[PDB]
Amino acid sequence: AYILPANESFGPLQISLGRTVKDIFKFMVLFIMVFFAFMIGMFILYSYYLGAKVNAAFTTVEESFKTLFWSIFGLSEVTSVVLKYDHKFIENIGYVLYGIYNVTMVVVLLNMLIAMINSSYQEDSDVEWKFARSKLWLSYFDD
Amino acid sequence: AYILPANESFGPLQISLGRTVKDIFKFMVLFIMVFFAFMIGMFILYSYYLGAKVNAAFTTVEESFKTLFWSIFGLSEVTSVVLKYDHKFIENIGYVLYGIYNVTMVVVLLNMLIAMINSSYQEDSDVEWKFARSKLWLSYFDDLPPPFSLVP
Amino acid sequence: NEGELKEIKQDISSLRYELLEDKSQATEELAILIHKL
Amino acid sequence: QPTRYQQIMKRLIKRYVLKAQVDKENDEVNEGELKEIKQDISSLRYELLEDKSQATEELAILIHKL
Amino acid sequence: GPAFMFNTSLTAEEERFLDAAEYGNIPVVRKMLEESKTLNVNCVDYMGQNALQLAVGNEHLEVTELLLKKENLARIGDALLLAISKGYVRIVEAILNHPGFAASKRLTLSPCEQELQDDDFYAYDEDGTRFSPDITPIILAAHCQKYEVVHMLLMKGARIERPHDYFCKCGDCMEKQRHDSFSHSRSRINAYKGLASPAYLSLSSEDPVLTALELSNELAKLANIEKEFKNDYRKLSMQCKDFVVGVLDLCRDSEEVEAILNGDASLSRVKLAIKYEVKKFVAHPNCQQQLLTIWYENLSGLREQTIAIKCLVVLVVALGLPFLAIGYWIAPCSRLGKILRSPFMKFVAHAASFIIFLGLLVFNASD
Amino acid sequence: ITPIILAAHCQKYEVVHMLLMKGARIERPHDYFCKCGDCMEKQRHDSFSHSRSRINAYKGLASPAYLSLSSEDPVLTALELSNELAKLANIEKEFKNDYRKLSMQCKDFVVGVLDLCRDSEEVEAILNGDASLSRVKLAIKYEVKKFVAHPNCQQQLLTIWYENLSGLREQTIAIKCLVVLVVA
Ligand SMILES: CC(C)CCC[C@@H](C)[C@H]1CC[C@H]2[C@@H]3CC=C4C[C@@H](OC(=O)CCC(=O)O)CC[C@]4(C)[C@H]3CC[C@]12C
Ligand SMILES: CC(C)CCC[C@@H](C)[C@H]1CC[C@H]2[C@@H]3CC=C4C[C@@H](OC(=O)CCC(=O)O)CC[C@]4(C)[C@H]3CC[C@]12C
Ligand SMILES: [Ca+2]
Ligand SMILES: [Zn+2]
Ligand SMILES: [Zn+2]
Repeated sequence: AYILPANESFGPLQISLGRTVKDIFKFMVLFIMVFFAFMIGMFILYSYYLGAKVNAAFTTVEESFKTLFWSIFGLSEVTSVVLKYDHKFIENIGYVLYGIYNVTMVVVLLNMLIAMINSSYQEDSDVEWKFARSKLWLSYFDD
Repeated sequence: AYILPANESFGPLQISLGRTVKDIFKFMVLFIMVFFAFMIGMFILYSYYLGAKVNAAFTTVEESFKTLFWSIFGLSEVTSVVLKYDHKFIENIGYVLYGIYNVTMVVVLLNMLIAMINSSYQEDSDVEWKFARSKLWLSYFDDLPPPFSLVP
Repeated sequence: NEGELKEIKQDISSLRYELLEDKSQATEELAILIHKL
Repeated sequence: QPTRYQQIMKRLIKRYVLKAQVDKENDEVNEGELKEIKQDISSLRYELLEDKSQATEELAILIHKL
Repeated sequence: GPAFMFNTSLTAEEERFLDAAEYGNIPVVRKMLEESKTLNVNCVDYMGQNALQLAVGNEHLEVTELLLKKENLARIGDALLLAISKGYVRIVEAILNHPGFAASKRLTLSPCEQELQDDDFYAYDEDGTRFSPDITPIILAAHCQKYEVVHMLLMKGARIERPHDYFCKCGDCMEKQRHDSFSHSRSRINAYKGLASPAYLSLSSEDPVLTALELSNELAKLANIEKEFKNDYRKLSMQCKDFVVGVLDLCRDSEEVEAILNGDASLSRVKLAIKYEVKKFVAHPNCQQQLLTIWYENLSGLREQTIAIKCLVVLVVALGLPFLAIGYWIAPCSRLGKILRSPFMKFVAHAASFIIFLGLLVFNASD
Repeated sequence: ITPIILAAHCQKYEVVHMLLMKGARIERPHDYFCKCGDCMEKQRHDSFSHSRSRINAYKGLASPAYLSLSSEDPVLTALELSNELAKLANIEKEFKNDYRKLSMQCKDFVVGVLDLCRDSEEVEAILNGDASLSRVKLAIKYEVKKFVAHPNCQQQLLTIWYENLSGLREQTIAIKCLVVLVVA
């Protein structure tokens, strides 16, 4: 990142990268809030079935965090919710909560992408890149 | 949500959240319609092969619902369609219907995202957030928290 | 807009008519003054 | 001789012509519509100055007759 | 040639007179009106426009004054309407001094009372009127937002009618709705377009901002009830909203801001704007700074602190909430009591209570 | 470009009326797939001056001034000419944009004429043609969408839609779901 702004091809790209990161930090905070919500909920739900599940997904805090986080990229299977016993009510509530979590994740992701697209449409890329590259240059003028 | 609008950083975000939820409710209704369509179709198709499939995906109504819903997030395998017997026609129709379902899901999702982007481009975020935060403020102007307000 | 400018054009036109008629009045009065001479 | 449909179409089309001329009056003025008024002013100036010169020369001949 | 005729093609003299009237040739029109004796002043342009309409449409005030003195001149009501539409204040004044308006009560009587008599007063041609038959001079002036013309007509006693309720059962509304039901709704929209204009709102009523808020809610409901003309009622309601916003925008000291926000400090107008969703009014910097000064009542320095310091005081309230409630019960009136009754401290107390609730929910799942 | 065609292009209403009084009329170009000797010689001679001349004559015909002042029923003429130019746009693709713009001119001329109605008689005269909604059928057939979607045509169609359901016109959607279920 200290070297790319000098390139006229890659400067504006990196400037837009800094911009979109600064923007999506806020939606990351909100997603942290909702994710913590669902994590604590499902953890309190399933914590008692340590040795009564298919896997150990939602048994502890850290493992619930791992499962729910990896569910963001679809890398978590849906068999983690199933129970070994015949407590149909608990596993149905698990299905419902996990599905609602995924749907809310999709909703938040869409809103972030689009609040961003709106911030973009109302806007200087040349000016911003040249300001950054001029800072880069001036850093080397002093002997 | 009762607390975030007070923050100048997080207020406009939550306002846009309420907006996009109110919008996509309609596409959720339409997706419910098409999803129910495909669910009933595949259920009527596969219901007779209770013990002749790889898994029990499309044998009953509730399990068909589960399989088709989890197919939205790609969390459902494609081996659920395969049969144990040599009824090639039924499993081919299953392949076709499941693929068409996924394609129609993608089509509906794209249209929703973009009807939304269009609603956005023709538009006040400051004004909306300040209206909401002013409501939040005015809620407290009239002369203890609920937990401690039990004591008279 | 175009109408607000057509209004000023009509202003100019009516002013022109009035001024030319005034000059003609002056000329005819000088003619009758010559006749009296 | 005219039937009610013809009368109503006549009314509506006269209304349309008047409304369309009004909407044409709502267009922004362009440079040519202003050059036209400038030429108006110029020709008016020429005519008025020539009228004043006519008055002066007539007074001169009246002095000569005196 | 053209398969429609809107005006035999008069006479050479009549064509010359129409040319002189349209292009403002005052000496020629005066000469003709004085000594023609064959010409009739009601000769007609190719568009169905007599000399008075031509003179008014081109803003020839002297030609208009010359024509108005000619007895039995026609198309005077439409001349007034056209001059009002174009905003020619002086021509409007000249037309209003004519016996047709001075003696009669044309401006005071309602559009329906004018319409009951045929009388063809505002008709400009053989059949019809230039604007809608219900559009009276005052309604037209309000539409065009001619402030001086609206004031003039108000001085003469003209007022806009305030259409009846939508679900109305009286004989007049019943007969209007059974007769046409499209001229009726269009007439309602015209009267509301007149009422919702900033000129009429400002010049007509005692409290224009209260009237504008109430009328904005009225038109917002009309938009839902009558969906085919939803856009028109929506635009009129927006007109009212931004009229209120523009009136608030002009305040220059706290007394005027109070008069605008508190109504005649119970923020009655702010409550009304939030209730009717006049969002630009509430979100305006003046109303915003008023609400903000009320928000930090006794927290003088806290108004300017960074967000980190306010997070600090949030945490401190979360910690001392038991002691704070105990002290509120013990010492109800003190420095502590005055600080505890401020709205921002009430809100932070609520937030801290809820955070303690979430912390209890979590810590209950400990071990 | 004759005087009448130029006046129609510029939409000089008074000049168009003057020229019409003198007997000037726009020519109504022949069919595209025409075999007569005049069209054959014009097409063999240049074939670019020919198409440009056709576009000029249609630009004159499709103007609101000439449409309003020239014919007996300008809205019927405008609908038919709009469909004509819409087909011309498909046939002659190199000048697709020009014919498309002219067809749009005709469409919004019809829309503007409908926009001026002030009572039900005029709305009927515009929509029913000379109550069989002939002009509404023609607008839907030729895809004059702003004409059909205009509030006047909309309220006419709506009054026909709730013929004998006087109160039902104003009910909330819940009550109409109720009556849907009751019919089921
Ligand atoms: C392909 C592998 C083996 C090496 C990849 C190296 C790149 C990851 C880095 C290391 C050296 C860097 C380059 C070193 C010098 C320059 C010149 C610099 O300035 C210019 O564009 C020329 C005009 C000017 O310097 O003002 C732009 C960045 C660039 C290409 C850097 C871009 C990023 C580079 C290519
Ligand atoms: C990091 C963990 C341990 C606690 C996370 C708590 C947050 C989820 C909640 C609880 C307390 C809340 C805060 C309590 C008080 C305020 C001040 C409030 O107002 C301001 O921005 C200062 C200016 C003003 O109040 O007018 C904005 C929301 C905020 C930060 C709240 C935002 C959401 C917070 C941080
Ligand atoms: Ca003048
Ligand atoms: Zn009534
Ligand atoms: Zn031919």
